[PDB]
Amino acid sequence: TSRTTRVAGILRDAIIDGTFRPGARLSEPDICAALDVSRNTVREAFQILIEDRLVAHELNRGVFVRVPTAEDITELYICRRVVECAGVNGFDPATGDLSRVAEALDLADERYAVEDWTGVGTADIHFHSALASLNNSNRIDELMRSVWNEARLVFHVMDDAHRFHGPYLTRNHEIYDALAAGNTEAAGQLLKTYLEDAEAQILGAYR
Repeated sequence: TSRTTRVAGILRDAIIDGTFRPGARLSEPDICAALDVSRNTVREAFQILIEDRLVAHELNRGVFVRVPTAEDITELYICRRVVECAGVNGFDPATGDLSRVAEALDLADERYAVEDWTGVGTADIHFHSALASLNNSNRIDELMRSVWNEARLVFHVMDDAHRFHGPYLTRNHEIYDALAAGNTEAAGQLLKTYLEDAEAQILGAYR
């Protein structure tokens, strides 16, 4: 379970960062050979990635990084609206902490400065995850893990990264600017039009 957890993390991080592309096959012998772990170690890591909703087993073809359908994307936006709007709308200026929201934005700004378009989508997910965490539930947090996973894959299937991300990064600052002014209600409306924009835009271009 610990050689496993660590093999699964290497693989998961490569899917997050787009090194394994949506649709790419994960080869058990190539992996086992390169990492020097056993087949079981690699098969258990695949199980973990399957539950994370990053990869899917094909019958006699092996394991492939997922490509989320239009329906998967609508399902993800319902989850994000529910949980991020709650986190924003329920935020308590007089007590809540915005530092991780702010760190995700500093990080996005940095990726953008270096033209790392992929890293900018990644940081956009950290920011929206930070807003879901404003709910202060570990449970909401563990559960949204596979939503953020799949939200990343959708961004890789897009391959429109440069043009897609910058106008959402600017709107992220505006959401964060309103929360930090203590205007959670305005923040929350800004975020709802955002999620709705983002969905309709991804669907408009989708496959």
